[PDB]
Amino acid sequence: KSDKPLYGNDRFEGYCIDLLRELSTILGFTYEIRLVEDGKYGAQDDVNGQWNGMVRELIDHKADLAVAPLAITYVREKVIDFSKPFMTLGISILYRKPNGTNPGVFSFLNPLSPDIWMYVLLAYLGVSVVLFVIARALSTRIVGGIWWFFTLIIISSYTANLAAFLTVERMESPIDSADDLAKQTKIEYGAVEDGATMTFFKKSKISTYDKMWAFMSSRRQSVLVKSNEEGIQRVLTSDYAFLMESTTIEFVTQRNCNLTQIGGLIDSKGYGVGTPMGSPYRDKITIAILQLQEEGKLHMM
Amino acid sequence: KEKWWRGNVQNIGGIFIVLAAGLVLSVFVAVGEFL
Amino acid sequence: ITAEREKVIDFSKPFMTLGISILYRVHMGRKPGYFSFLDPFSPAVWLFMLLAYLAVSVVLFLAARALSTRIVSGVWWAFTLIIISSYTANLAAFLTVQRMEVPVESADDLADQTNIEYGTIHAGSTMTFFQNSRYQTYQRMWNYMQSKQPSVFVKSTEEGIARVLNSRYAFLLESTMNEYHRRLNCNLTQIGGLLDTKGYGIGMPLGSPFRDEITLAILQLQENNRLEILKRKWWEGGMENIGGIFVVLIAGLIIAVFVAVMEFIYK
Amino acid sequence: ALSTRIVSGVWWAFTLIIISSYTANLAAFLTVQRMEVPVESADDLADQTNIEYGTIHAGSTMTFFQNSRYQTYQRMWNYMQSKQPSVF
Repeated sequence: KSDKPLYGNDRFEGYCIDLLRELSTILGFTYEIRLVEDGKYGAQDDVNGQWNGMVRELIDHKADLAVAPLAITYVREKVIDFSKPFMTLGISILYRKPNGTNPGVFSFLNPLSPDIWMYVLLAYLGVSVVLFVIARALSTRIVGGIWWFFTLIIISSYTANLAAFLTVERMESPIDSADDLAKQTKIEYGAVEDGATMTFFKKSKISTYDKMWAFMSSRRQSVLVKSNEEGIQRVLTSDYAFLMESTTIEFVTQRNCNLTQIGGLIDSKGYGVGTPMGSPYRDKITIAILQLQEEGKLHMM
Repeated sequence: KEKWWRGNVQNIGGIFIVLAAGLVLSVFVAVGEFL
Repeated sequence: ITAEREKVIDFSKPFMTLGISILYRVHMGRKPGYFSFLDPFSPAVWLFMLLAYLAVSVVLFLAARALSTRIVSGVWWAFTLIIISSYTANLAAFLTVQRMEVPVESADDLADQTNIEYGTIHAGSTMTFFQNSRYQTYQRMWNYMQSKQPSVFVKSTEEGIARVLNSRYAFLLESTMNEYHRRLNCNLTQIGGLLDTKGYGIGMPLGSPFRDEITLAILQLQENNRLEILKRKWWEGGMENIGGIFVVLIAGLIIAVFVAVMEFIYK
Repeated sequence: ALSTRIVSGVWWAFTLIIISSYTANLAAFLTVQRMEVPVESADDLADQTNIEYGTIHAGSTMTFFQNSRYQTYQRMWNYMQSKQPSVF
């Protein structure tokens, strides 16, 4: 998108355009681009038996090469030939960053470890008891001295530590593990229903994911979300942590800095360039792509 | 050029002196009152 | 399954997904207490301060012979205001610094380090994909690996774990090995993200009749979650710092009980 | 009086926490005041948020920042293309 009108090899830009440019440069090919017909990335159109979309077109051998965010799944590669993966995507958890005022009536007595304040109250009682035992002077002067030193070192330390909290803002607050967003329930382990992450949390059998399936299916009308942008909304407003795809998680988590990642990839999958089943250019593009990832240009891109 | 060139007690002492001066002046003024 | 390896025999899709990540020692906290009471000031200053309290006692006992005393009480108040204010400053310094430092780091931050020591298993694949670099951070890391000449290219992988757990010499190992020797001994720490990528996995022969079917079944075990289950199975697995003051408190209480003995005897 | 003694005690606690926290908070504002590096380096100027890297548009400065290969300068050209609403 720009001001002037153009088309074709100028009509697209971003990641996959640069990937296609470098791939046809080192491959020596003619990048005749075309957007998808049905628009969807597509799937095996299971009711109608066929594949739909980009899988249909490469299944129809119309285009030569499919260079996009397509994901090499074990149903999907039964009708095409995909390479080794361009990037390595996964399901991962997006939550709000530590917001800010996490106040409370503890924040007065926050910056000391609470056992010290408990023993401090104990020592106030004890020093007063020793003063009561002084009633059998230099005793009074020396207990005033030592007790004065004691509260001096406490109050000076507490000031220093409260200074260190108001200039070190290391929040690090929320739950950060897949099991962490599993086991608690004050967070809302939500997702985008009827898609990738819905499947790979649903169909799996890992235990942490099993409890995730429980907390998903319990509030299925409430906690499941419709669109990926709707998931961005539900993690913006409420405490609805979303479980979305890793590339979208990154491309939002360098967009609007209040949202943030939590934990690594739950599962893994391989997105990357694929072609019609039997295409001789496939392993050629594979050698190219592995050279590109060894080049650093893929990571650079 | 980047590659082959770019490699890899008395502080508060003062205020202590102020306390000394004060104590000197004190001895002096006290002897003064005595006289 | 990498570039020049791809040309001879044909590898499948990847089994797991590797990575070049830094294994570092965990920061062992800080130096602990107790007797971190007088820690913020120089020791001789605390000694001369106790001498000054004695000096104030001498000044008052010589004033035992009142405005002349009022002004020395004034100087004493000025002195303890400045010294406890300076105390709170230095303890603010030590706590703000010892919470200020980012103990973990990013990759280029690991390049910028001083006490940390980068390095890989000596003259190998990690040394390869840090050798022929073009990313200037990774390039300068290779420069420092060739530069800090003493022991950066440590030889063996178990010796890599040795140089990690023993001294502040970080290893830069393949992420599968960082998983194994991280979750096998919880003292280590996975510094950084994943500085590259590669996919290890089953490789069949030169263009042979079995790349297709084997890779099909490998993905079939990759998305029916059995590969992850197998992965987890055979792979996976202030306060007393200021405490001292309470000790000084009890000590003074005992000294005062000795003063009590003295007084009762005087009686 | 002991009934007065307790309320004097808690008044003392309240004013001690107030004074101590306020000295901490003024310490915080002053330490972050002096903590910021107002001047910067090259890649620091690349990392900025409130500063806007620019050039006399479509010129020799744009040339020797256009064909860069040093990744700091390269990312600077990326930001020169990126935040185009103001730059150049």
